[PDB]
Amino acid sequence: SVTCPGGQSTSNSQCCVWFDVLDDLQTNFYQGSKCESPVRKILRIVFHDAIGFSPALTAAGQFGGGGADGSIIAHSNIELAFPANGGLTDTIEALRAVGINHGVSFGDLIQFATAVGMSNCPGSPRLEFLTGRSNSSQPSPPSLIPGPGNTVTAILDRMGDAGFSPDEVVDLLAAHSLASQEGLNSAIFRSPLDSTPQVFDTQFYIETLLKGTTQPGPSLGFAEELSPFPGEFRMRSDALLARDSRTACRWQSMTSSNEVMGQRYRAAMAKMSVLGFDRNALTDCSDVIPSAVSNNAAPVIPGGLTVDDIEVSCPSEPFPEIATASGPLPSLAPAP
Ligand code: HEM
Ligand SMILES: *[C@@H]1O[C@H](CO)[C@@H](O[C@@H]2O[C@H](CO)[C@@H](O)[C@H](O)[C@H]2NC(C)=O)[C@H](O)[C@H]1NC(C)=O
Ligand SMILES: [C-]#N
Ligand SMILES: [Ca+2]
Ligand SMILES: [Ca+2]
Repeated sequence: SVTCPGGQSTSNSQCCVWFDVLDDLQTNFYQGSKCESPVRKILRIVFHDAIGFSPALTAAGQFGGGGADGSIIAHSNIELAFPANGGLTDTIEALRAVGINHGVSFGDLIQFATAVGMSNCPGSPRLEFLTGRSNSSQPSPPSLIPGPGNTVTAILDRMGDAGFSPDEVVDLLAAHSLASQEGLNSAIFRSPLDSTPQVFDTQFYIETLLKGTTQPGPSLGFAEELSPFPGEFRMRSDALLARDSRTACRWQSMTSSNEVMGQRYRAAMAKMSVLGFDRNALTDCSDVIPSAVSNNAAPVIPGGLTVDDIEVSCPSEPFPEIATASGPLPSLAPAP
């Protein structure tokens, strides 16, 4: 049966090359299978590559973007000049070299490096991995990536055009559970967006709902809001989507179960991975993706804050009963 050169069993012979790029990425790109900045930069890249897809531009007779086509690498010279693509150059060049060296398409490589990077982070689901996306791409049109200063209406229209419902936009944002910022407020470089930047969990949904109390840095950066405790950064779009009536009930439902969040995120990522492609024309190589270590911690409201400190915004559903922690308010270290 298809046994690959290294002796692993896979579904199709097209999956065998991916065991070599697995080894390369884990040893080199990810510095020994770690869940640090390279994983977080690849999650920004997979989103920025895939979202350059617009049915509305196509309808108006313009090129609407090829979706998850690897154009952010093949055409980095034009796409990294876009406002939302700062701080990605070094990661793009590292991925370029792996793609050229292994002979795999850039669009497939980005989806693969996302599933492999997430497997290094405790609590992650096993993402689907399909191979076969053409290596040819045209540059993404500008203005298709949502920005942190955009209103909720602007973000939902952009994401809706690409094909996501308001619920799926909230589901996709679970990736901010493994996040920090570097370019919005450089004075507090790598300030985390939740208290566990290395654990794929529910904390990001809980903590964005908390009352904004603290200014973490010397001044406020672009699209920065007050956060709940020292060291945590809060961006305006996340604060607004947590409280807006169109997204608030889904945001609240994401707070108490890591299992539900992981399933919803996996489904939304599988949809995003094939924007611009027919998934029935691709080959499934999901069995090449390893399991992540399980997260055994329960959701908690950190540092002595209680349910009275969260700004409940879903008028129909009572806030879930989440555990509290007896403690002084945390001060977060920079994400690694
Ligand atoms: C509603 C749209 C979203 C907006 C407006 C948004 C905006 C941003 C911004 C401004 C940053 C900080 C980047 C920096 O200064 O270094 C950030 C970080 C991040 N975002 Fe998003 N994001 C959104 C959705 C997503 C999605 C859907 C994903 C991917 C599945 C994603 C993954 C990440 C990750 C992992 C980071 C952390 C990067 C790092 O630590 O270096 N974001 N996002
Ligand atoms: C995918 O297409 C890109 C071109 O867009 C190819 O990238 C070039 O590859 C050659 C050698 O193979 C390098 O010297 C160039 O510097 C690369 N250019 C860019 C923009 O990266 C790539 O080889 C193609 N990959 C496959 C498997 O066909
Ligand atoms: C996130 N961009
Ligand atoms: Ca693209
Ligand atoms: Ca987290």
